Amino acid sequence: AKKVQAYVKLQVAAGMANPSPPVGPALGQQGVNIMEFCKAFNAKTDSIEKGLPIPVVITVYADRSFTFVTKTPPAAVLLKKAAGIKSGSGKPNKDKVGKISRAQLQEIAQTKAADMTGADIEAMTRSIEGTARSMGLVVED
Amino acid sequence: VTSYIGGEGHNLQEHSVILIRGGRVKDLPGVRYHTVRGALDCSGVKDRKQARSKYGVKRPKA
Amino acid sequence: ARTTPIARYRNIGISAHIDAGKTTTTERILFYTGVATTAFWSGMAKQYEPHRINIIDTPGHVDFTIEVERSMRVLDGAVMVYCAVGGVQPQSETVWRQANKYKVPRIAFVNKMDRMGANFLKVVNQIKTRLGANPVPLQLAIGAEEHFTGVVDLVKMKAINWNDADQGVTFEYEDIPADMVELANEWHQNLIESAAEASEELMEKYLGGEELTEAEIKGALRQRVLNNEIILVTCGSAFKNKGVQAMLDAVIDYLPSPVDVPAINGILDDGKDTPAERHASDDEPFSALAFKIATDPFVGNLTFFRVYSGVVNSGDTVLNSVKAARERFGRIVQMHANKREEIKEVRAGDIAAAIGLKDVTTGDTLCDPDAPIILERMEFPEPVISIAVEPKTKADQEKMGLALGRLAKEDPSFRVWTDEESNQTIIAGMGELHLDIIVDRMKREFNVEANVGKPQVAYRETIRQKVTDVEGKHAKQSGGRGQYGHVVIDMYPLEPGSNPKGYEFINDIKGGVIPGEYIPAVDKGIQEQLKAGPLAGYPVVDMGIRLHFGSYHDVDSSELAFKLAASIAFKEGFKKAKPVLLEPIMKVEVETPEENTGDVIGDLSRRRGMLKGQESEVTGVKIHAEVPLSEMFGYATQLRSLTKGRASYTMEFLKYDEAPSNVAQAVIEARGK
Ligand SMILES: Nc1nc2c(ncn2[C@@H]2O[C@H](COP(=O)(O)OP(=O)(O)CP(=O)(O)O)[C@@H](O)[C@H]2O)c(=O)[nH]1
Repeated sequence: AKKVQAYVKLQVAAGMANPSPPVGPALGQQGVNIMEFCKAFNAKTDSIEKGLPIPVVITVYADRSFTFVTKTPPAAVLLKKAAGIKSGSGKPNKDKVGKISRAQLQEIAQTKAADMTGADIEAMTRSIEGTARSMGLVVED
Repeated sequence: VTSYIGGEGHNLQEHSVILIRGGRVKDLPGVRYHTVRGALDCSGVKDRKQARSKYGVKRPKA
Repeated sequence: ARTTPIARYRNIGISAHIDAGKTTTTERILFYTGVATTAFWSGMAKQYEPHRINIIDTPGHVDFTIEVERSMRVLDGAVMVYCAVGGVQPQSETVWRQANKYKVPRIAFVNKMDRMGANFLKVVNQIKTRLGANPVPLQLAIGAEEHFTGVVDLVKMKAINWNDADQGVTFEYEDIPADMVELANEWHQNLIESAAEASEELMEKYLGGEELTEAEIKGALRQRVLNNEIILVTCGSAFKNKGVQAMLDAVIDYLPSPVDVPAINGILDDGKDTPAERHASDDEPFSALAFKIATDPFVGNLTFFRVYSGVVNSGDTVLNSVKAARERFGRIVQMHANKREEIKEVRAGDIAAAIGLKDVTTGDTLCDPDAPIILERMEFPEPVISIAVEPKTKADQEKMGLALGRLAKEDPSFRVWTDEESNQTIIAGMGELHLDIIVDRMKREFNVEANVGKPQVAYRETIRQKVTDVEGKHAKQSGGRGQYGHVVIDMYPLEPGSNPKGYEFINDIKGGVIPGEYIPAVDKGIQEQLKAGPLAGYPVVDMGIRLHFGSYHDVDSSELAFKLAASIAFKEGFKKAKPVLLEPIMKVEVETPEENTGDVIGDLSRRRGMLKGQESEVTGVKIHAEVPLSEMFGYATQLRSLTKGRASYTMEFLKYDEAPSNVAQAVIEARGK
């Protein structure tokens, strides 16, 4: 990685291809290639399941080369994956969207502790509790 | 004067140097002059192989 | 009889970004030589046999880069003029790409070395970094700004000092200034290394430590320029008069003759598109390209043409293969130095003008009737801006058509049509400064008094509410016999563009209440009313009508009586149906540098442009926006202002959306007034 001047964390997908049009955001007042991105991700795509946008960064070095910063499928889209109900954001308190057990996140928190980095696997569970209610979820065992 | 347009579809754009010939149509009172569809702004008219001299079309390809 | 070889001909363009000094450099050329213009050059030291230089001075503005394209295509070599202060400009990159498209072997002249901030080596580095070129300095500037005295010739390793007292007509070779000897030796080695790369034999001599002769250096650098591998860079400044003379020597030494350029490609007029070539020889069949038409007040149409092969005489019926029109050549002159020697022998390589050709346009091939050929065609870009032009009087009306016709003939990138809806004459061009010049010529050369406005937005009409049971009863039983007609219709909106006809008619008549013979007359009565809407008199679109109820009278019922009833029913129903005024929206695409991106959208937002998205490209960003036609006027010059002249937009008609309530209502009121 490098300084936060060649920092945009991005890439909703790899099969939608070009990360320059709407699908892939950013690529503004920065300057870098676009097809020069997904080829290293092509040796990296087939471990991630689709429907799970992974955050990676366009970190450009001082010598024009750029690869990505791998951080695993996160909190938000796994509750659209492991529960089975998508984004719907805005309503945590209006009508019931879905309740999630305690251990349903802990089994994928070991996968998500390679995505989230504060300290630990258990410690990142209460921030999977975060964006779920912003998507509209409720959580109780 | 008021002229008359021959053929069945023209190539006109309202400021076009077109040529006038005699002849009353007997069907529009006040229109006494024909135009020539072979001269100076009206080319060989569409879809015609007979009496080509009238309406100014050249002989077809073969 | 070997007179002046075609290998002594230099057909050259002078090309530069707007405001760089290229015709003043050409006026200097004419002064030194002795004088499209023909000149003769023997070298600054008179070291050469007389060479014929045909100069095309190409426009600096991007609104007239269409003329530059025509020139580049018809020319052999080019002199690219750069400002020593400004360096490579956005407009220079455009001209550079055009010269690359046509593979024109070219050299470089860094002018304006007498101004503040002049830096030769900075411009050399910008040619490398911005244009992706391989610049090889032939010269170094001695001093800069007010201290600019002369140039070092890196081939001869001598300073060139021009005499200020004779406006640079004489010069002396001096020893290199002591402060520049190290820098001159460095760039001389870089020049020799660049010469050695032209062939394995010269590379072996150079690596062997053998000194290359001046003739080998010049021959090697010439070969690579002809291959477009390198660009030779010269410098100098007029007023005190420097560089031009030595740049003209570099034109002789390094730029192509007509025989050094590949044969011109064409197609035989055999109906099979058979490829053919024309070599630069007097013994080949006649072939020429018409590349400029100029309207002259005294002689009429001047058609400028460049002969590639064979010979023609003033007064020779040739064949315009492109337009299949036998065109007898008119009076043909030639700018022999200062005089205009009328030539009855236009040989290969020559540039001349013919008087009074009728059916010749820019890009037409003129050839021998017994050896027909079509030389490659010029693609003309689509116009990027349009304006409405209205004549003040009826005398101006006919005169406007004539004037605009002449301007469209000499300049293909200029288009003129009558808009069928507004009946306005629309003119379109390659930028607004382009259209400004066109309008100036129309209201001066032809002196046609016209108002310049904006293309009228094509306003449409529709309803936003189903209305049922709308009675229309034309019951006129008076004046001899009566005329009875009675229909009941439902009116409803369609989804915009859901029907290619913009109109649906449903016959749901049950019980023969209306004879089947009158139903087409009802539909026709509605369709005539659709042409002139009851709100503001615009065409009505996106509407369905269901005729389901009606009545006739055995003696008084008429076809047109039912058509009158249909119109009544329609006019009453339409007023109840909440009628609205529509609008067109235009899909706009803007290509801009990444740093200029922001400004583009700031203005587009004020122009009600709904930015759909963006496609960051190599130049910068390809922004896409939905912008009303009304707000898409005068954008060419506005964009040129925000982006410092490095942006290009396109626009297409998207769909017939709904005009914002405010906009629609405002126009409805104005139309009613
Ligand atoms: N002091 C000085 N002035 C120069 C020099 N070369 C040109 N000029 C002056 O600059 C101007 C040249 O015209 P300019 O506007 O710069 O070039 P241009 O716009 O590309 C020509 P066009 O209008 O055809 O595109 C003239 O006023 C000329 O006298 C120079 O070397 N030194």
